[PDB]
Amino acid sequence: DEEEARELEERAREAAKRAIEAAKRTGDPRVRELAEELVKLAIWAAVEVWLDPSSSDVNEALKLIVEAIEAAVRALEAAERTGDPEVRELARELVRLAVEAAEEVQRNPSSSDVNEALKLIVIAIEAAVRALEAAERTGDPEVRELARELVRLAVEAAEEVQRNPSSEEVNEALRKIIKLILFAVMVLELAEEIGDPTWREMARRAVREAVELAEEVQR
Amino acid sequence: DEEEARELEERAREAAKRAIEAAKRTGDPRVRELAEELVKLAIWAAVEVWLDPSSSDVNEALKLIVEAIEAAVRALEAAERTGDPEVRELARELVRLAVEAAEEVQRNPSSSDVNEALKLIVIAIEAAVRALEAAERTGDPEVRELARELVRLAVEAAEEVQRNPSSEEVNEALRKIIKLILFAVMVLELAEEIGDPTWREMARRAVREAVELAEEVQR
Amino acid sequence: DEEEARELEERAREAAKRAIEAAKRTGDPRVRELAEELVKLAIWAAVEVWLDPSSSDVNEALKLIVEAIEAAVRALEAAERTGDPEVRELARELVRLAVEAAEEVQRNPSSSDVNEALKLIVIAIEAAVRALEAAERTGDPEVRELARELVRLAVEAAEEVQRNPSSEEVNEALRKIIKLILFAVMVLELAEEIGDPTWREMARRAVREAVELAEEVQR
Amino acid sequence: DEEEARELEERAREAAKRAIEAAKRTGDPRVRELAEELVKLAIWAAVEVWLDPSSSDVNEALKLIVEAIEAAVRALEAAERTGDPEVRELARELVRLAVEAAEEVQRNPSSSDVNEALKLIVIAIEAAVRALEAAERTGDPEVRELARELVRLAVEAAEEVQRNPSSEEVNEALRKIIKLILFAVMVLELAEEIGDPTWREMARRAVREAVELAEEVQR
Amino acid sequence: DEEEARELEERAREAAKRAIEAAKRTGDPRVRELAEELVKLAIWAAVEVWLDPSSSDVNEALKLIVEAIEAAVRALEAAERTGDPEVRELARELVRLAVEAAEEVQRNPSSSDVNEALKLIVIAIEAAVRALEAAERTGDPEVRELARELVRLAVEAAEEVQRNPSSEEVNEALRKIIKLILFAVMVLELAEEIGDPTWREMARRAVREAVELAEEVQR
Amino acid sequence: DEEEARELEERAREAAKRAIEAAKRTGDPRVRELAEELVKLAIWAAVEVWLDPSSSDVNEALKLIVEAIEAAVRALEAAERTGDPEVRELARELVRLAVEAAEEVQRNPSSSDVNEALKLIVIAIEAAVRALEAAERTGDPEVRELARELVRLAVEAAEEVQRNPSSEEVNEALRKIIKLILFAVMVLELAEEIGDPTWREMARRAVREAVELAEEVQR
Repeated sequence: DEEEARELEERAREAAKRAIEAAKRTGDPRVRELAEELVKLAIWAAVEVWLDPSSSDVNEALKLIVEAIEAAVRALEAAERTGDPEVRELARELVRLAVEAAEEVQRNPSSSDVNEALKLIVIAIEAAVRALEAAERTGDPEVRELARELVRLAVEAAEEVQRNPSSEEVNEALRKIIKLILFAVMVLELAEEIGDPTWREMARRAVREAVELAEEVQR
Repeated sequence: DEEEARELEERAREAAKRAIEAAKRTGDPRVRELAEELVKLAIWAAVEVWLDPSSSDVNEALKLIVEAIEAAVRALEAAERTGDPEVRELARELVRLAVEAAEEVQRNPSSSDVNEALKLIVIAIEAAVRALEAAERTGDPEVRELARELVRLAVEAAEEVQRNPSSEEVNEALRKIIKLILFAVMVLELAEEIGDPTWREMARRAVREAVELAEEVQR
Repeated sequence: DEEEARELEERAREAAKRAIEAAKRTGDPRVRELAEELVKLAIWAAVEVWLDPSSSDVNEALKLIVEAIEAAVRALEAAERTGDPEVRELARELVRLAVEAAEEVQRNPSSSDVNEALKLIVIAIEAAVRALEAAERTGDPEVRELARELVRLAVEAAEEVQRNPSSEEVNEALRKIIKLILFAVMVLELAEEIGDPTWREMARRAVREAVELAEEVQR
Repeated sequence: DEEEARELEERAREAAKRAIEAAKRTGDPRVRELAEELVKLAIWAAVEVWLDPSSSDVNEALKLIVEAIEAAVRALEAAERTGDPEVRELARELVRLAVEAAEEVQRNPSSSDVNEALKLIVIAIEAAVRALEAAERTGDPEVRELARELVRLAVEAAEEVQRNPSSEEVNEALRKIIKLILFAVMVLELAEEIGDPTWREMARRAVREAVELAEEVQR
Repeated sequence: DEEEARELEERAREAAKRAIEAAKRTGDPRVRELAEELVKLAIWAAVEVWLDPSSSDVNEALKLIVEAIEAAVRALEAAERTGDPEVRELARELVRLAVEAAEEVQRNPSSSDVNEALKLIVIAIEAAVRALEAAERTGDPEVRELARELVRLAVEAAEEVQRNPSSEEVNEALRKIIKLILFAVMVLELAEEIGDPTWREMARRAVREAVELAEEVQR
Repeated sequence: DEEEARELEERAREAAKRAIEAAKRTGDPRVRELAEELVKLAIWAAVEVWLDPSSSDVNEALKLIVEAIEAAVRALEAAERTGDPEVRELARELVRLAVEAAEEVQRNPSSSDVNEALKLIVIAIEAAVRALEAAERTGDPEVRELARELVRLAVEAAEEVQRNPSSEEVNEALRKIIKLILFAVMVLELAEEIGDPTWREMARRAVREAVELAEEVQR
């Protein structure tokens, strides 16, 4: 499968290049260390993919990893694009969660629960970046505070799923949280597409239910 | 199956957008609440489809659901397009039946009888909307009263199938009812295509048999 | 198999439309009742095909049925096209046999013998219509009386196969009859293609053998 | 397999048409009776193919039969094209052997030995017609007498294989005879392609061996 | 597999035609007898292929045989093209070995060892013809004497493999001989492509090792 | 699989031709002997591939071998292209390791460990040539000394894997070494693509860790 191999490889290279560009752009020591901790596992992906072609477990690990990296760099980029301190530190810790999970993957390529944990975290990151993009496109204060709210939700849920791979019940609660966050961001996108704030209020109801849930999920 | 995944997803998005457009158009609190109760399960479809790609039961549930939604929005739309109070409230309760069944689906993705119940209700809704379109195209009073008649039949049959998923005998009677309704609407379409009222009288005979049946099916 | 589904559906619709056109054209109460008894099972085919897609027994029943209908409408059409009373009543009872068999099918979708009986009757009808078309193209008196003769044979054979699905021996005799009729109509077509009456005399010998056989097949 | 069905059917029709054309052309009562005995089984092929589509044994019988017919009509045609009495009666009895074998096939569609017997006879007929065509193209007296010789061989071998389907030893001897005849006609074609009579003498040696063999094969 | 059948058949015909052309060209009684002994088995290939299509053992025998024939005619052709007596008689006995092996094949179509023996001999013949072509293209005396040398090797190895199909040890020694000959001719072709005699000396070393081996392989 | 066969064959021929060109270009007795020891196994690959087509183990051995050869000739070429004595002797012994492993392969086509050893050595060679190309493109002194460093690493690792095919622990340590070398060369390429020396310092850290590891791997 040299075609898929080279495809994944170029994806990894593109991820790393975009990460390094963003890091140079920000001129921030923290973002710098983050981008380095990211490009490292990107290049390690490339190496592992190379040495042993046509091996399915390894290939599966590699594709999911490079996907996570694309997500995280999108997140870092849009974060600095917004420029708001609160959301900036939020997304920074978010991408940190991403790279920590990916590191746990690179240490263990056949532990199912950590694979699924990275999956969930990738989804949460895509959710947060969708929300931030929507907020930027509308440029609406209430939309912005709601985006901060659900990004808080996303980072807290990802933190919790990162802490313990175990605990069925906590796992299901976190899965439901992620579902609610995705729901909120989708309905926000739709409300933006029609330009109606009433469904934005519906979304506010949805995320209010979500955060009330997450509160008890903390314990 | 990312191709089918994205296809279903865009279908769900298009359904929700058309629903919201119709709701804004009508400016009716009732239709508003209906469209909201609809777009909710549409977006929930999108989320569930996303989180777990390539899982067949979930995919099967999602496609059938978005089909039901397309049907219901067509129904709501053509209903307000006609403007007649009787048929308007009729189609409104019809789409309510649709969304209640779909909700029961979203609560349970592997109960066969409720899957088949939604199937039947979708069919009945397609039947009713076909009848209303035919009536609109001909613009004939007798055609209109017959359309009201078989729409009454459709809503009553759907109500009954919604009430109990069980009871083989009631199930078969309702299935036969739906078959007769489809038969009537097809033969009406044909009579419209040739412009002959004699086969409209044949259709009247058919639906008369159908409603006489449904009467005893009530008990 | 939505492609084959829609194909069969449009075939059924086209059959019904052509039937209704022919019935309007003839202005004959008998042909009218026949066309109605036909369009009914055509539309019932459409309904049954719809409700349960991708179910093989039902699909098999539907395709064979719509084929029978195409055959019968061709037969009714060419019959009134010829205008001769004898052959007209003949073909009328022929299409009646067709629709009676099709009705027996719609009542029972998994009885093999009646499936095969409809098959044979469809074949006989195609044979008769081929013979009538050939006679019309040549416009030859002897050809016309021979066509009447073998159409008599066809209607009698179809009547007998309709009477009893059972009785191996009568079944084989009727099958041989149908084979001989097809043979006669083919060799007549060929003789027409070359314009030689000598092979028409050979065909006369063939059908003479056929009718002598059918005589004892009556008992 | 409607495509292959219609293909075989048109092949049968074309065979019969060419046969009838040739028969009309010759104006010979004998050739007339032959062409009739041929077109009969051609049309019977068409019928049997029709009634029971997608049945492999029947299909296999039909294709082989129509192939035999194409061969025999080619043989009858080229025979009358040459005009020499000896070879004319020879090829006439040849095609008679062909149609007798084909009749035995139409009576029994699953007797292997008669299938193989028709196969061998078809091959022998193709051989004889190849030889006659080659002789016609060269227009050489010695070539013509050699063609008469190996056609005698072919008709005698076909007669013998027609007599008894059994007798392994006689079967193998006849198979070897057919092989030698094919060999002779091929090497004659080649010698014709280069225009060298020396290899014609080699072919004469080959057929001399062949006929010496056939002599003892008679007993 | 009528496509592959006709392909093999035309290949056989082309082989025979080229052989006969070469034989006519040389005007040599010996080459004449050789070409005849060749065209015979070519045409016999065609016959056997014909009578029993889609039979794998026979097909396998036929393709390998026609390949051997193509090789041998190439060899005879290039031999007379060179015009040197020594190599001429050499290649003549070479093609004689080829046709003797092919005859043994036509007598026995399922003896594995003789199949492999023909395989090896075909390879050796391709080797010799490659060497002769290379020598002709360079037109170098030392290249010519080396070509004579390795052609001697090839004919001796082929003679030995023809003598006994058995004897694992002699078989492996002959296989190694053929490998060394192929190696020498390839490295000679390469040296010719770059125009460097140093690798020609390397090739001389290779073939010297080869012939020293073959010496003891004689006993 | 004649297509893949001819593909591999032409690959082998192209490898040998490029090798001989490079050897002629350098005019160095050592490089000359190396290129000869290389072209020998290239041509032996071609022979073995030829004699036994469609045999998977042999085919697998052949493709991997010709890949190794392409790598080694690239290495020899770029080495003489750089012109630095240290790296020149380094790459020379490198390609010597390559050809020794390939020879061990040609002696044994089904020993797994030596297959994997050649695999690793091929990877290391591709790594070294990537590093040398990168250094040439940047033309940076520090880059050049780092390239010399990791090439030392590569040659030492390849030497060790060549020594013993056994010893799981030494095998895993060498595999990790190769991974680190690939990592370093990739991150160097990236740093070159962006023109930033900071990630070059990161690469220096990586290779420093690598060489500290290799030190203890020596014992």
